[PDB]
Amino acid sequence: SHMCDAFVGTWKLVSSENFDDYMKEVGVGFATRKVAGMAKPNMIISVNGDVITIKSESTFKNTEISFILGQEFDEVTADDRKVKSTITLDGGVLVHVQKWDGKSTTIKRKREDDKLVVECVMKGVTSTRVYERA
Ligand SMILES: Cc1noc(-c2ccc(Cl)cc2NC(=O)C2=C(C(=O)O)CCC2)n1
Repeated sequence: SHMCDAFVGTWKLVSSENFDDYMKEVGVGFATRKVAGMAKPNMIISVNGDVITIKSESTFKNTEISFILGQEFDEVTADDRKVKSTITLDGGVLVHVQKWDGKSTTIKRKREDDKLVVECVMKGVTSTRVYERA
């Protein structure tokens, strides 16, 4: 019933690359980076009508956002930034832009084979986090 269907489900982190550097660029402090980098979240994605919900559950923090595509919302990130976020679908990729303090970071989620690939960019730095079905 919608192309956003290939994201729905329960996903578990299986690989991370460059995440510490991404977090440094975002401005996350040492202790949060270390504990955050250890986390192995599950990502739970659901759809109800026009509302998409993404939950991240881990030993560090449980976070949840709900949103409508293209409609800005205020978000508290896991590292406690208060950001203005918009999430859109662009050619089959979920594109999440977070703005705060004159900065911006973009998080892209895409289906590739049986994985959900998360690419996180802050200025020159890209982190790639790969999830598989739980
Ligand atoms: C920045 C930043 N500072 O702390 C954190 C973070 C902290 C804890 C936990 Cl448990 C996960 C985190 N972040 C993630 O997992 C992220 C992605 C993911 O969903 O893979 C996409 C980008 C961030 N992110």
